[PDB]
Amino acid sequence: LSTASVLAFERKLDPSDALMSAGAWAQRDASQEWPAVTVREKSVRGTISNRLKTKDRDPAKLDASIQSPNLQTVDVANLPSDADTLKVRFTLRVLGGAGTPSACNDAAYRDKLLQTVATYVNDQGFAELARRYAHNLANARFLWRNRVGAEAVEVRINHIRQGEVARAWRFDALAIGLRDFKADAELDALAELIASGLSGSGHVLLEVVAFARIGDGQEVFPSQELILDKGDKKGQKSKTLYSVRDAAAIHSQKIGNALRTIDTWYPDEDGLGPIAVEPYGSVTSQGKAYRQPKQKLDFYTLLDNWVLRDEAPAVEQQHYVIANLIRGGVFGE
Amino acid sequence: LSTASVLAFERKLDPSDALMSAGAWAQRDASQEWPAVTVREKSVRGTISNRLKTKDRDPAKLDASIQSPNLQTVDVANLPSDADTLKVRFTLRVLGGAGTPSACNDAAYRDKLLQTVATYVNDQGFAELARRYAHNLANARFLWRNRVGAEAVEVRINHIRQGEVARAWRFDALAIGLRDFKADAELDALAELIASGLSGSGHVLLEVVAFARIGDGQEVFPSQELILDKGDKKGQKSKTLYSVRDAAAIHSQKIGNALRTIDTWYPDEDGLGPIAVEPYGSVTSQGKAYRQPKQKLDFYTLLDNWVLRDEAPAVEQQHYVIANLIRGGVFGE
Amino acid sequence: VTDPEALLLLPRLSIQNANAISSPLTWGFPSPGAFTGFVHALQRRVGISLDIELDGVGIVCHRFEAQISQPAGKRTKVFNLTRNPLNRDGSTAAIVEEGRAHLEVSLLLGVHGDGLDDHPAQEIARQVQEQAGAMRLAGGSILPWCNERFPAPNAELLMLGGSDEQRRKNQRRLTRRLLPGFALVSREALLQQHLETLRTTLPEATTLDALLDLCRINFEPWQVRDKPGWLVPIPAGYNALSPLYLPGEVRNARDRETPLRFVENLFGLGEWLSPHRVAALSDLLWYHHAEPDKGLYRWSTPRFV
Amino acid sequence: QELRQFIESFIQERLQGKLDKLQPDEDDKRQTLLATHRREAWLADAARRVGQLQLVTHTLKPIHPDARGSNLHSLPQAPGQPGLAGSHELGDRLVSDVVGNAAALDVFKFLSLQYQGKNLLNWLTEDSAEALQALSDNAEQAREWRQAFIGITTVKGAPASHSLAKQLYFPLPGSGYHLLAPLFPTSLVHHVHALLREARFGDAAKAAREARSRQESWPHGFSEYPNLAIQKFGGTKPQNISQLNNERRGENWLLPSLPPNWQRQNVNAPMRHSSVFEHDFGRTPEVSRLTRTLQRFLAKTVHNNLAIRQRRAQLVAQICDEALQYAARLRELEPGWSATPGCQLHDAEQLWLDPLRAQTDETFLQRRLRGDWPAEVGNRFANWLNRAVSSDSQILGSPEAAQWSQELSKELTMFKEILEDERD
DNA sequence: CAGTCATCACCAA
Repeated sequence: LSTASVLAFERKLDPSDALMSAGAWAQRDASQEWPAVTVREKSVRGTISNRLKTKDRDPAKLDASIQSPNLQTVDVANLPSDADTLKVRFTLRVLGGAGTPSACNDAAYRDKLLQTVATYVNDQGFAELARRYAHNLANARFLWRNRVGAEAVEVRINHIRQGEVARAWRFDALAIGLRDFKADAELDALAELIASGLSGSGHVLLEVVAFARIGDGQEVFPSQELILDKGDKKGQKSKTLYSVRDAAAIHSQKIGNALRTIDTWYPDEDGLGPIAVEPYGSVTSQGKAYRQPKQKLDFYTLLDNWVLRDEAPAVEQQHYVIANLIRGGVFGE
Repeated sequence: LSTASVLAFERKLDPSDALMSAGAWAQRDASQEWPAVTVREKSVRGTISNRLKTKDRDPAKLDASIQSPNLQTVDVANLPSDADTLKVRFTLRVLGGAGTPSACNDAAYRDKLLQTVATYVNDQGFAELARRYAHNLANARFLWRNRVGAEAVEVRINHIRQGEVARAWRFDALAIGLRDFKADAELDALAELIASGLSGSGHVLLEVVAFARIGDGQEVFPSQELILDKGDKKGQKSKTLYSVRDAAAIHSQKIGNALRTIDTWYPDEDGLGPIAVEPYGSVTSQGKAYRQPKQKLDFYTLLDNWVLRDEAPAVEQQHYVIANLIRGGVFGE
Repeated sequence: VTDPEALLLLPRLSIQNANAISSPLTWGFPSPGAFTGFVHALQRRVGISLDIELDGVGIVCHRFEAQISQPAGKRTKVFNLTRNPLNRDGSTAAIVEEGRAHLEVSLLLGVHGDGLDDHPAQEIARQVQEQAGAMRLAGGSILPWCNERFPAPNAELLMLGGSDEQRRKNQRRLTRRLLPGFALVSREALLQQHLETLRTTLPEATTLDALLDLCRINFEPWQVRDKPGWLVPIPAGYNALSPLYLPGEVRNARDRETPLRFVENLFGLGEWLSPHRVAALSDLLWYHHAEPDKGLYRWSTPRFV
Repeated sequence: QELRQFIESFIQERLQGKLDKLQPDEDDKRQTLLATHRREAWLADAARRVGQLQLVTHTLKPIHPDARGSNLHSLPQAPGQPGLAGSHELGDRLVSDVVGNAAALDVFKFLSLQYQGKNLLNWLTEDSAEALQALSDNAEQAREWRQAFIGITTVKGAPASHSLAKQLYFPLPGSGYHLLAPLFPTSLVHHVHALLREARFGDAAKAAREARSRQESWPHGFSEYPNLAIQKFGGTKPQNISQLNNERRGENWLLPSLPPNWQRQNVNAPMRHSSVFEHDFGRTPEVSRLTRTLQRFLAKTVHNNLAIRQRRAQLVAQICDEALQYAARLRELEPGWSATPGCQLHDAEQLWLDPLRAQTDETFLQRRLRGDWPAEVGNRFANWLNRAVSSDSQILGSPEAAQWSQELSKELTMFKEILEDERD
């Protein structure tokens, strides 16, 4: 018995892209007609402020480049001077059926995987995963640099059945933290909805609205476009900010990253905050990888031990494996 | 009597390419002028999240490349932020003459085959397979991933014989399951029309429109085309979606594959849902071929026993053998 | 050969999934062999119950797009494929490559029969269109109607019985219905004509056609010039490799009635001229004409010059 | 007889090439048998595996994956008409590919190395005096080699076809039909593929490109083939098809044969302050080549004037039909044409290249362009096209001004009569 | 004791 050479898992917890608008507090419950924060291109006189190479360090050019200016063109978005509040709105579907692959080569391995996932589900649900996703919705983790030093953050979540709304939550996103998962009774009512979405019991569509009191005319931070394979002249643009039609925006995959920062079960520094759910636990912006292949805690060891050889891990690693299957990917050999 | 060394059947049930367009639910009766969903390009930062190859086991490269990022360029198609309903429109020609091959060597084999098909037709017409074609029209199976997590699906079918409409049907596609062909008089009036078109007697031309409420700004899934060995430069494009002119689209063969999921009679394990009609009746997502010639119920064995040797199989295998003639194929010696 | 009296316009034919290889040395728009095979396949099903004939085709080609992709680091193309079903062991099948393209096409037919005086020509137009909307134009299907359900009916008009002044208004009224297209004719005299530019080298002939559909540049005595048309290499028939076989000889034939040769393609030349550049529209029509005994099979358009 | 070292390099070269095939668990008979039968039994393997293949010029393996049929082996005849040549009038430098058993096409290299070095490729089968002195075999071995080497160029199997072949029908002039089963010209595609690999790249076709890159070039011809397509035969393994490996690798290069008008733009003639009145010229992206040609073909004299006096006779139509195609693919091809923004100047373009009436159709909509004289766009078109046919003091004062303005007059004469019958 | 069905190495810039 081997694992299949083709495995494809669809993503669950599928969010849209979020769009930005601006206004003032005490109008935030009449905030349906706020104008969008716009993308503005500007040009910058600056200074040569990089390290200087010593490999062709001619002092005729290198000692003289410091004294002369540096001209760059960037992009920037701000709040208006009339307004002091960022608004971010996106939607979220919770699908369910989170153990059945969409593409396979074996059938015995598929039945073994489905009965393994059913063994996981019919003694503990998705509740430990669902309340961790409900934590990351309840605080405003998805506001990445925008909440940093924000004075007050409010997160509103609406459950939507038709044109009318069915259930509404309100929060204080700064009371809820980024390193704890201590909750109350109000967040458990969101966790049970997400756990009824992940188990296929119901249809779940959510509208997440976050308000951040930042300041008059201060700078907001939309997502920056990866511009790849250019081959151009002297940096005609060096920062392009992502927008949709006349509205600054955040990519859907960055919000999707912020929702699945669930993993407090990694070996070395589990007391040092949750990271995202990756197969090799890698945080790239910090330049290291928790859950190496050498310490047998990555997904491609635990999955193969638990599905094939009937070597069930600890429950805290079972949550990691089921989180990797809610994520999705190409897990084939 | 020998089998003919050249057999070829023209297909029946010929669909077009689907076209995607976005609008609002309860604005779907004036949906002749919705704008088309376009395919957007984007670039993506990611992580190395595949099974790395220890064939060339390097203690320097494959552990630091886990830490380093992964830059990719894909396609994506979204709804607009003010649209929650996906519209999919195509047309379906049904032709008739469903037992007459397009190329046959001997006219004696042709005489032995065509009266066998007419013996099948006169006692039990095409109505019993047209029921199962009309079901897969009625439940919107051609929305492949676009039904998964949809909240309300509505399918409209118009029989067109002239410049304008002759007969109109309305359906709730989520009330009609993907597994249970429970006939009812809303679509037996459709099944008689598809059967009278498959005979060769009267005109038939359907216009199929499917509505699917998904969510505001969510990601819809048009068809992805196979591009074998594109981009030997690493500044490449991994996923490429299929577009007809300024619109996201689904291939015609995928819509036909959705329409010919008829086969419930396969002898491996019949309680798993209808699969698509195939010789050596197989399924590519499952990675497995049901209806294997060692368990003598595939198309070649039954066709040769039922034409050359007059060994008639059961009626349920005969529906399969005729469904391969509506499907069409290319056969040999 | 026989000049028709009335021409039959098939105005809009949006067809999908046509073949786009068409020979071992070309790609793009399909061969006109497909179009003359299409019109004789109309002849064997309609033209005997109308007692007419339909010989020539006006290939106009309004739109064109091919299911191709531009790879990375290359200036060439590849084709988008289909995914074929699995083999009987469950493994994946091999890859045979079929190029594929959508088209939008107008057609000009030629009638020769007693049904034009036994009937109104609207009967001929309606029956020919309503039967041709159940066939396959090049290798792919012919689509029904859409938002464009207003140009659905045909037209047909003679040219012999009438005045000789306002027929300019009549054929330029026809040209109002095929105005954005580029007609395709046979321009094989220039393949002769470009041997005298190579007569200083050799009397060879196989590399002459590979000189015209590109950008030839020398330096100053940069050398770009206006090419004398939209000149493209098309396929233009079949030449015999093997003698004609009796209808019971060749194993695995389509038919047990017709005789069989083994042939291969011959390549000509065409141009995508607008229909204004030719006065009479009956010049454009493509005909089959091939002598059987020595195996030269060929199609072209006569009356172009 | 100094031509047995080819047999030595075929035997011992392959025997020493099996030095990486080292298996220390079960090679205890494989290595000994390889060393024994790799030399002596290699002639037996090249006799028994010399009859799986054949020479070809009409292969059918390159048109279907497993279409087991009969491949042609003779060149086609000469076409009896003038103006069309192909895979029969090709030169005497042809190359016959060797289709056959895919796991037996290695002895073909040892059989066909005799056309390398010597001139004794036609010494193995017939004229075995070049196979007796350096062959070093007996009469049974020499006879067996001369018998087995004739099964390549001769027939391998029976003449047939397959169900996955094409076999088109052709209507006869006054008879029934012939079935035409076409084949893949392996020889012709090899010749054109080697012909194009020296024309797209190579020494001269790239050194002339560096000479362009040094901006100092004297006239020398290079070639450029834009927008081709590639097709693969086989797949990941193309050696099951005939040869397709020497420098083909399953990559027959297909020349473009596309229509001209299948990559268009969008028609935007809205009610703009310059998108109504300033749009009276037809600013398209494909007229730059025509403007550059009319510019750069106006300086040459009539000292070689037997060819250049027959191009401007068609350029008037070639530029008027462009404006006709623009005005008939933008106005009628677009679904709208509204009132011009700043209608005191943006209304003449709405008059000329405009669609029919719409929902804003008042009384005076089908009573202005239906009775107005549609002949005002002749003088404006002559002024616009007479800006690209520019006048000069050395052109007006010479005898070329009338002989180049008569063409503009004759072009402007008929376009008004053409566009004066839509409304009026 | 003879057809037939799954597997098996054979090649290959």
